[PDB]
Amino acid sequence: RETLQAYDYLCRVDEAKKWIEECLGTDLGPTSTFEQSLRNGVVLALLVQKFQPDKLIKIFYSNELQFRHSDNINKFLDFIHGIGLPEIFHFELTDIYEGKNLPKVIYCIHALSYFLSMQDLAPPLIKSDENLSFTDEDVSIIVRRLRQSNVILPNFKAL
Ligand SMILES: [Br-]
Ligand SMILES: [Br-]
Ligand SMILES: [Br-]
Ligand SMILES: [Br-]
Ligand SMILES: [Br-]
Ligand SMILES: [Br-]
Ligand SMILES: [Br-]
Ligand SMILES: [Br-]
Ligand SMILES: [Br-]
Ligand SMILES: [Br-]
Ligand SMILES: [Br-]
Repeated sequence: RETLQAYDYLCRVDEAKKWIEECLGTDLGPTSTFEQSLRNGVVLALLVQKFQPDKLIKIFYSNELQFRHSDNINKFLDFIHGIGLPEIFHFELTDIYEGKNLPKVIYCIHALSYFLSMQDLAPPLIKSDENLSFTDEDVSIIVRRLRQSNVILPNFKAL
């Protein structure tokens, strides 16, 4: 049951990654380290820029994850709120910056994809191939993370 839960969530992360890769037309590295790469808010802010082409979005760049990275995050939060994405799909700064609930970010990304794709404002998220696989090590890492984690995975299935 643990392995499967680990594998499924990795598929959810993979699907959100691919969707963003499609929107931005770029490669975003391994799925196993994708959640952590969003903590600086750059990718998410770049998403705002795409959907707000007439606005000049300010993005803080730095290898070191610091408080000013919050501004990058807030751009994305102001955006999903501005376009009317239901609040139940939103996440808080602490969930991503301090990384207390990264799965909620992935969840937010899926909901946004549907909100936009249903309106033909962006491409639709693509369900993971049935034979998509990850290394046993990557799966175990997620198993370990969920054991020490006291957060409940979001309801992707009800989307
Ligand atoms: Br499995
Ligand atoms: Br799932
Ligand atoms: Br773009
Ligand atoms: Br455009
Ligand atoms: Br801005
Ligand atoms: Br609402
Ligand atoms: Br919606
Ligand atoms: Br598009
Ligand atoms: Br851990
Ligand atoms: Br977690
Ligand atoms: Br699902």
